[PDB]
Amino acid sequence: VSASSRWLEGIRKWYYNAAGFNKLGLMRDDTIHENDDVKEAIRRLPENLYNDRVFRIKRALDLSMRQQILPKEQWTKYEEDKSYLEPYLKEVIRERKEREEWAKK
Amino acid sequence: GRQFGHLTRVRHVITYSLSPFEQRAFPHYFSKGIPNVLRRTRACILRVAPPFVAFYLVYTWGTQEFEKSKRKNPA
Amino acid sequence: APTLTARLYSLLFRRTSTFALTIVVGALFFERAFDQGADAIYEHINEGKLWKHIKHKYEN
Amino acid sequence: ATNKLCQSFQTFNICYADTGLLGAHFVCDHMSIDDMMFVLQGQWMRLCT
Amino acid sequence: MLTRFLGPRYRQLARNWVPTASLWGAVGAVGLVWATDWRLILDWVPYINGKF
Amino acid sequence: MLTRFLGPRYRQLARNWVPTASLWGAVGAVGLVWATDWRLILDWVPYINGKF
Amino acid sequence: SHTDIKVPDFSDYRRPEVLDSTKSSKESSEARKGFSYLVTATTTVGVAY
Amino acid sequence: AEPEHDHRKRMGLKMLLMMGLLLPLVYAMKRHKWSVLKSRKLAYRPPK
Amino acid sequence: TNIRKSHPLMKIVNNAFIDLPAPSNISSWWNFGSLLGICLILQILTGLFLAMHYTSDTTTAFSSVTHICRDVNYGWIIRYMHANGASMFFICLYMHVGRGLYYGSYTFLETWNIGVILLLTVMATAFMGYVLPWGQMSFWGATVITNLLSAIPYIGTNLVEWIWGGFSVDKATLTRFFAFHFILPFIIMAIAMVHLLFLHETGSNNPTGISSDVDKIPFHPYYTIKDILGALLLILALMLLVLFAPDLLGDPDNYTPANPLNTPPHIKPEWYFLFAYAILRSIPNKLGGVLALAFSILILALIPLLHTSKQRSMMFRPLSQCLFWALVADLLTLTWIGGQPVEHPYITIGQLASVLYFLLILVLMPTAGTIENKLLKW
Ligand code: HEM
Ligand code: HEM
Ligand SMILES: Cc1c(-c2ccc(Cc3ccc(OC(F)(F)F)cc3)cc2)[nH]c2cc(Cl)ccc2c1=O
Repeated sequence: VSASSRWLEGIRKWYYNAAGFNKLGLMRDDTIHENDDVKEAIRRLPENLYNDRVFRIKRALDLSMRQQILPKEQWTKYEEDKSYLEPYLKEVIRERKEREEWAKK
Repeated sequence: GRQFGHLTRVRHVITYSLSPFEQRAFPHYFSKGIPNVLRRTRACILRVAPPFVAFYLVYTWGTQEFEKSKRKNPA
Repeated sequence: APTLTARLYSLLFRRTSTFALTIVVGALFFERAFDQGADAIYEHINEGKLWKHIKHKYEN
Repeated sequence: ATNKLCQSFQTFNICYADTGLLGAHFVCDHMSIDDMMFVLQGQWMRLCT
Repeated sequence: MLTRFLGPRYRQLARNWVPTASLWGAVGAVGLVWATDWRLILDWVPYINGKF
Repeated sequence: MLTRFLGPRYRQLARNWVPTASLWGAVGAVGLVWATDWRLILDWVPYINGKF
Repeated sequence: SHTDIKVPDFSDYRRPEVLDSTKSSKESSEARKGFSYLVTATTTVGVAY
Repeated sequence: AEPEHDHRKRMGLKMLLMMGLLLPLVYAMKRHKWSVLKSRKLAYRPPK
Repeated sequence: TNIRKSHPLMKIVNNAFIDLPAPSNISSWWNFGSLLGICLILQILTGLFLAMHYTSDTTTAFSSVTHICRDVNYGWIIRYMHANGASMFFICLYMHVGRGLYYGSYTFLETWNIGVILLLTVMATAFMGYVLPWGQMSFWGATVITNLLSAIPYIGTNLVEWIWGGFSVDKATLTRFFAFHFILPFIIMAIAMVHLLFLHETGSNNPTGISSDVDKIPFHPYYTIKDILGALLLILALMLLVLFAPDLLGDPDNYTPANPLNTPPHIKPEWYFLFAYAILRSIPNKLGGVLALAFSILILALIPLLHTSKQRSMMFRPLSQCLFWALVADLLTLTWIGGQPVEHPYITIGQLASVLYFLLILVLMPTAGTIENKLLKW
């Protein structure tokens, strides 16, 4: 909670609220651009996390269609955002870099 | 291209729809639409306006300067 | 049934064939009344200036 | 039967006091729903006209 | 050649479908008169007559 | 940022494929000169020079 | 389970003629359809002109 | 320079009147069809 | 069963306009695709009816247009529909491009690059069209634009004289510009078909930039009726110009016949080229200004390679939003400077705006996308 850390976290929380995807009930990982690494990582997710991702995205598209947002009570709080997708994508990237490293030798 | 029935997998989602001959086309057009328009205006004014304000000021300054430069000075 | 729109539906809109016959006859009488009123407005707004408001002066 | 559009269908007329449900029900593969709906409604219109 | 269409069912179908084809013929006739401004027929219509 | 292509295999492949690339470049150059009738180069060729 | 299925109330969007759930909707259907088709017919008349 | 002046203004008047009729009716047809989608409701009921 | 689905010809229409899965939430900014096709068909029809009474002879080309606007029955309405339709065409083009830039649609590389080809061909078509009436601006536009090739070293003058068909702009230049302006729109239509061909492989993007396969709706009747409404609004915008201000977007000098001996003092291009005119003349150098001119358009082909953000659309990227609108205001600045004479202070303003355009496209936006990635911890 030192000098620069609380200032950095304050700017990150500011930017998080400014981005505004939380107003549609989305999480950060729901907004990532689907490339081959991300399609593979999404493929590896278990059933429950996949189904939650599907319903959150479907509800956000419905809101965007109606040009509405959720009530303020239901916004995604910055501290509760779960990076459910990060470890899978990290493993997929590590595997692809191993393949690329073998192709050089 | 792609076809319905082959897009993706979805489970445990229920959708309720109402016929168009059963409901209003303009149910809360002004009582709800105007607050939402003000919300969106407020939400985007700070992103859209300052560039064009800077353009307006450069336009007026450049036109005033060009007008004054065409008038001659004594001596 | 006593409603105006209800009788319009029962008589004219239920079948597509009479819905098309009602459309072409409506466009016929709408064309006649619309052109008549539009020209009467353009002529009232421009009272005098046009040639057909002054051609009587120059023709026996 | 010839085009394998469904595994089964049935028509029904369920009656109640001054109201009821008149229609049909069917069971089919996920890539055959459009054809079954099309032929069903076509037969309703054919009997209507 | 086309003898297969001679039967009771085909004449019940034609009797059922002659009013619709009659009305689409009236649609086409009125549409042609309207689109071409045929004075030969429109001179007889009451209010339309004043246009000419 | 195509840093994936820095290794022994790719320099070996480039060494293998250099002669064909050079020959295709020569084909392109000769074709251009022949098509444009570029006198600047063609005046030095012995038998061609007599056509001007 | 599914027995807790219940359509959410569409009371806000419904037309005035079908707000009350204790009356038949068969009498009002022709008026509603006639209104909508009158709108469509006027549009087509203008486009034809 | 502009002999079509008067005729163009008469046409402009007819165009304004026709547009003043046609725009809200076509808007109403659009809203009529889209109302099926704009008031739909979704619910998620996973097996626990 | 259904002949709409099985007939060899109708399957293309069904798989392109009826059963096409489309996102449920595409906004009004997705309407300009169909409006560009409406505009292209409008120009083909009006132009074809203008070619029935036009002669490309240098001694009669000017008079044939007056014959159209004076003696041909409703010739004036056809003439000014064709002229104002070209301006509406370029409005729709720039909105289509800006839409694709804002929402990250450029990640469809084949569709984007074919789009860039369509942009260049429509520009050449509209440039050649303006030469046909043979006014003052027609003549000096053909002179300047054809002379741009003279900057090419060692072959430029040959290319210029070959295109002119002589030592100066003359009858042969007008006759061939008429043939090109006639034939080039059909090539544009074919390339527009390939544009849609590559598009249909992937389907549309949407405002959120998130995949919409979980929520698709059929194209008919939802976007057929929404596109009809947008078309009716395009007709409204066109007829307001044609019937109340037919000369607002044109230049008065073109109503004077061509004169090779004198150039007007206030010569300026059509409004839809002024920004690039501003780019060219801000560089006091012939070859430098011509290269900057070409790169001001071709940089769009480089736009796909500079995307650094892990999100596709700018909806959730405030810094990118601000830089985008600074780019829109900068292009409005270049258009304004393009329409003003070459004097102090407009020269320095135009230079700073030209520098800011390439600085924004090349440097600032990728750095913003990287700062945004770091702020979200990925
Ligand atoms: C004659 C010129 C053009 C025509 C007729 C045309 C037509 C279309 C149409 C009908 C669509 C589908 C509907 C829509 O997305 O609005 C489309 C999509 C698209 N066009 Fe064009 N276009 C033209 C030029 C261009 C240009 C100049 C660009 C970019 C430099 C471009 C890039 C795109 C892209 C990226 C999409 C996909 C948009 C998305 O999926 O979200 N097009 N175009
Ligand atoms: C993308 C399609 C087209 C565009 C953007 C376009 C644009 C233009 C423009 C800007 C003018 C100048 C009008 C003026 O200043 O008076 C013009 C004139 C002309 N265009 Fe086109 N045009 C297109 C297609 C066509 C086609 C397909 C034809 C004939 C087959 C045609 C025939 C003519 C003729 C004959 C003129 C000279 C008459 C006049 O000046 O109004 N155009 N065109
Ligand atoms: C630079 C310049 C232009 C100008 C002309 C065209 C463009 C855009 C353009 C560029 C290339 C092009 O050809 C291509 F499509 F590539 F084949 C077609 C159009 C941009 C500017 N037009 C002027 C017209 C007058 Cl009358 C005078 C002077 C100027 C002036 O100095």
